[PDB]
Amino acid sequence: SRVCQVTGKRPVTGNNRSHALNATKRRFLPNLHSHRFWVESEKRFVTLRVSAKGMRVIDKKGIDTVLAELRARGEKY
Amino acid sequence: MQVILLDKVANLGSLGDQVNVKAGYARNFLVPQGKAVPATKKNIEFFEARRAELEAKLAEVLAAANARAEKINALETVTIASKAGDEGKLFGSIGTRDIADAVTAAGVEVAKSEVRLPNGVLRTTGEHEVSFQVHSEVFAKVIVNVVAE
Amino acid sequence: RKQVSDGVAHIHASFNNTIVTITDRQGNALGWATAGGSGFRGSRKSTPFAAQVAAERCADAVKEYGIKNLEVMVKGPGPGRESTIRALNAAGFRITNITDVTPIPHNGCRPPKKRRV
Amino acid sequence: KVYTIDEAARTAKFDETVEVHAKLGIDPRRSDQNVRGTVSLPHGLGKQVRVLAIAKGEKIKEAEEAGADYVGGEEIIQKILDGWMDFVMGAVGSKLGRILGPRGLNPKAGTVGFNIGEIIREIKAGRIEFRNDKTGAIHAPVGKASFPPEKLADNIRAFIRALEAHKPEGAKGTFLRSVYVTTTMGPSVR
Amino acid sequence: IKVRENEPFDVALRRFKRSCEKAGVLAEVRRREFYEKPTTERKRAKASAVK
RNA sequence: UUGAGCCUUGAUGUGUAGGAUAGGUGGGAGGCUUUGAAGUGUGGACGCCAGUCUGCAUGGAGCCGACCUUGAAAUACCACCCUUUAAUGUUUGAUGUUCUAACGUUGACCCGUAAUCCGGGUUGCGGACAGUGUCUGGUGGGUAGUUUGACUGGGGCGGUC
RNA sequence: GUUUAUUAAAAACACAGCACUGUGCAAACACGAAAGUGGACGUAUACGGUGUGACGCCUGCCCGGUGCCGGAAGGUUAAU
Ligand SMILES: [Mg+2]
Ligand SMILES: [Mg+2]
Ligand SMILES: [Mg+2]
Ligand SMILES: [Mg+2]
Ligand SMILES: [Mg+2]
Ligand SMILES: [Mg+2]
Ligand SMILES: [Mg+2]
Ligand SMILES: [Mg+2]
Repeated sequence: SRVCQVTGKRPVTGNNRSHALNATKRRFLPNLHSHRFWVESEKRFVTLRVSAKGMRVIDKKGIDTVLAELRARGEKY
Repeated sequence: MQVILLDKVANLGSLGDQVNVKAGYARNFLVPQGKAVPATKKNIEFFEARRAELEAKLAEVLAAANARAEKINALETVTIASKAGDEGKLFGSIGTRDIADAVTAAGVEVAKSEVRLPNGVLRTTGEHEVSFQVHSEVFAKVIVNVVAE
Repeated sequence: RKQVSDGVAHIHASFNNTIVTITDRQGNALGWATAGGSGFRGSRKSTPFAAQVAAERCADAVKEYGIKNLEVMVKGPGPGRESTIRALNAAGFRITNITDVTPIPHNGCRPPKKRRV
Repeated sequence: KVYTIDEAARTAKFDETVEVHAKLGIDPRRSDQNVRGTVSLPHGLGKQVRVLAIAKGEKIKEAEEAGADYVGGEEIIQKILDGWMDFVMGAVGSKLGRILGPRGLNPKAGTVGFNIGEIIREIKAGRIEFRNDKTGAIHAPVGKASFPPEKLADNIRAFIRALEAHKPEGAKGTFLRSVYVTTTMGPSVR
Repeated sequence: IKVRENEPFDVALRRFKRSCEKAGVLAEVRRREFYEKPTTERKRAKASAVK
């Protein structure tokens, strides 16, 4: 399902809001994308369905720390 | 990002600078093929320890691979016991492991392949000269005197 | 821009008009002028004169490469066929060789029909 | 430089041939290009004028002493009216217009001094300094400045001539001060 | 067709073109197809060219 | 590389009385050119082929002024430039050129595996495009929610408020 | 041939035939937030949509409006 493995981001519900202020149930979807990440410490490519923000989370924390987290909450990669 | 480099790296890098690169380039190419790394600050000082050490320290140690020759001109004369044929012309002859082994064997300790006797290298008696090598730019002259005993 | 000296004068001489273009040996267009584009329209431009005045116009335009000698290929019937080269000899040009290149079918395409005037 | 390289006037004869041509804005909406009554300039400059004013058969004995040379007459209004190569300047206000002897036919001369008591009273200086520069075609400014007898001493005209910015219109950016002439050209900013 | 005229002269010298092309096969092909009517033409070209 | 800004370097003007193809005002009674010219002779060239400029050159030494006319007088010289055009840049894209490593592969192959899924790997083909997320202009009876007045010798029409 | 099972069987629907138009295949199109699947284990002599309706003899003029197709220099114009 459209869930970022780094951040938990997922679809949210809201309204489109016309000029005349008509609300209509709508969705916001996270900017998802599956990305191969070279894990040096694992001589392997781990590919993650991540949100763009996710990627930035990975760039800052470093993929080892992030995978460390998935491992910590038994999110299987 | 910022990211600090590893190898030389083309139109931007250096060998250990703190450039700034588009993340698309950092992930996907550079860091994976370890040519650079996240400037995680933790790191940028991992590099400050690496800005004092090898450089400031081991180049006044090549100021010792250099001041070995401050003792190349303060003696400036070894003699070789090599005689003379029919007119003061060496009955012997002295090369590099003769001018490095008859250099080492005193207070003048040189590495045997650090003695340039361009050939003369050698074919007569008396005083000669040689080019003594310890550094790439700083060598030093002496005077050699094949003594006919 | 550039220079060439050795060249060719190309003239398209039809009945309604005659168009002149100077080009190097390798037919690569150096300058041009038309009997119609120098004034005269109608019976006006269908004249050996209008052609003469064109050949002229066309020189001051390709002397833009200090041309010196040029072969001369002549195509079509109608006036200014030859009158347009007389203008050229004088204009100030050596004039090597002269060929007629009016194309001739070995009887193929049916030509237009009428002209019940 | 930051101000104006007045020393950027270093083979004619004299270089008072340098000109106050500071820029101004377009006419977007409504805006004009005007010069007041003889723009003086905190600087005498050293100009002995020939000021042609329309005074009377009275002020020929002190209204000729006020930074000038002569003053036209009342007999010489239309009596000196019979030649083209025969015939700043001004006229005294209140109730006096001159288009019956100053309107016909393409010149520029309107400001002098409106006096009904003194021909050159105690304190009235400012006339014999500089001329007038109004709207020409695309803008205004055109005039003259300093000379080859000053350094940044004619830069009293720098903060007192390019400081002559009058209300802009609505869609412009009227600032760009430059001068020079008779040899080359240049300047700085504004 | 071709005149590669050489040195001393200025005149055209191309009387050649009044020996073949131009108004020859050109005035010819320019217009009405013909078909069987040249036969009527050339049938007068011999009645003439007899004398 | 090329469309728009903006900043310097150089262009140029056939209203009428005339020495003659006067752009508007302004400094302005002399600068200039041997820091090697007028004009003959061509070069690139703008174009209403009416004539202008110049890097170059044969060249070899003075032209000018209110001079009287013209609503406005100097190719005497210079400008801040408008008519409109042209040559480096600055940077912005944008259009374009390749690369491969993100990403697509509903080509081929290997293994998990006796598997037309899926995963990993190899290879080829594409490639920073495509595609998707957020934002945004357009279109949108395909769907949806509704509106579509009252008087009235019934109602509607007409008329009226 | 079909059809209003239960007041209409017909001139209505379908039909072979014809035309227009979309579609280069991961087709267009359609059921699906999606994966996936029909189209098709097909590939322009194929597949979809629309209208006309064996066949014979034919199918004239109009592009102003509305719809569509192409076009782009200018004008107008969104987030930014
Ligand atoms: Mg509805
Ligand atoms: Mg409701
Ligand atoms: Mg009612
Ligand atoms: Mg029934
Ligand atoms: Mg029945
Ligand atoms: Mg079909
Ligand atoms: Mg029907
Ligand atoms: Mg029809």
